[PDB]
Amino acid sequence: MDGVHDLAGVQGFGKVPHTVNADIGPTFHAEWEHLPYSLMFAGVAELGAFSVDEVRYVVERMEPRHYMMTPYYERYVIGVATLMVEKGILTQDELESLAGGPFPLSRPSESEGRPAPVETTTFEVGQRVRVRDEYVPGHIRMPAYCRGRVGTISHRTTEKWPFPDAIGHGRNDAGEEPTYHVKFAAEELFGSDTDGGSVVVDLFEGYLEPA
Amino acid sequence: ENAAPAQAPVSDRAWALFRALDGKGLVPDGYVEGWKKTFEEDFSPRRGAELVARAWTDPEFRQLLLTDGTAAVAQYGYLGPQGEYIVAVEDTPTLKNVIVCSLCSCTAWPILGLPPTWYKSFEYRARVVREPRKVLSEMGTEIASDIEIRVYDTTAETRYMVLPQRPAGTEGWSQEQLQEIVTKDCLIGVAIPQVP
Ligand SMILES: [Fe+3]
Ligand SMILES: [Mg+2]
Repeated sequence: MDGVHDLAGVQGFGKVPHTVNADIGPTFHAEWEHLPYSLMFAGVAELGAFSVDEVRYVVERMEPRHYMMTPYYERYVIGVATLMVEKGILTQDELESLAGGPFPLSRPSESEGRPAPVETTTFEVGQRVRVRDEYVPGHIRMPAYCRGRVGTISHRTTEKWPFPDAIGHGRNDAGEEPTYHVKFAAEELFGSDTDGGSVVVDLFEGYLEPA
Repeated sequence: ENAAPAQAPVSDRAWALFRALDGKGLVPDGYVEGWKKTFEEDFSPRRGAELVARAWTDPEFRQLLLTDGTAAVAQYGYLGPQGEYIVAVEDTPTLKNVIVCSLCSCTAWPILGLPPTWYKSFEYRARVVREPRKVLSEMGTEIASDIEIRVYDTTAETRYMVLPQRPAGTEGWSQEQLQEIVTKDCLIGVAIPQVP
């Protein structure tokens, strides 16, 4: 999904609000802030109602201005509430009654997702690969800066996981794939307009093709 | 135009979500409290610091951590949520590694702790992939021109930690002494361990 959450490479932001080893304060800065992650795990592991991938996607589905002005932990409150309503566990009406006021949710999905690709290749360390030049309107774990770009395999995972573009939509056809650490030269991604060296992206097999 | 939607106070919304689920019996007793404790007390950059100090004084462990990080971490019992497949990436005199999650916040929680607010910021998520030298400089870390900076974007299930170089002036230190100078920011890769 080419949403505003795909921030790598966007220009115009200011300084990162941190200098090295500065105080970051406590783990939680408000008494509610452990609820989004804790209720995410309740949903995943206790209720079996959704996957972690479905939480990443429902946060991607926040209305774009809403995403941009919402603090991190609040995005996951909104997202987990949204999934509880979509999965039929809660209603928006009861959330708003309990909350004492409006509780707008993420927007409905505009894609049914897609299955794990049937045709893929097992790549070896050292091989040159290109990120498939594909556009996916639902969930995908490919930041747009690397779409179509060429890099080198530095690692093939020794484990496999369900394809995000499928399990992030709750589908039954996510299969399992390894991922690859793909090393790109900075110049490949951003031409002259970078001060970096290399960028390694951890890409599912189904996002890659031989260069 | 472009105005924010009307919303109840975020604490009221977050507790409403809790109460709606808990009142239907869907949240076990002490469940969210249990997680709060895990997040605050168990998941911790002091674990990653312990791993680095061991690697710095034990070549064989260093090799294990760099080739099978998961197995290395498991010897300490530090595998966990958002830290089940671990890769440690080694800094060298010509390479500085830095970790981000440009798409959200992905972090090796059990050995780095939950990410700090700055790592989840839009500034860091947008900028460090494209201009990591300037970002680190602004953050107080100068990386010379003939050192390659390598940014790992955490886009799948691999969960990373940086193995920084061991600074001179620590020869013969104990693992306790070494662990003390390995901070959270050293493990993310934005800082270099400092010797008094
Ligand atoms: Fe993330
Ligand atoms: Mg985009």
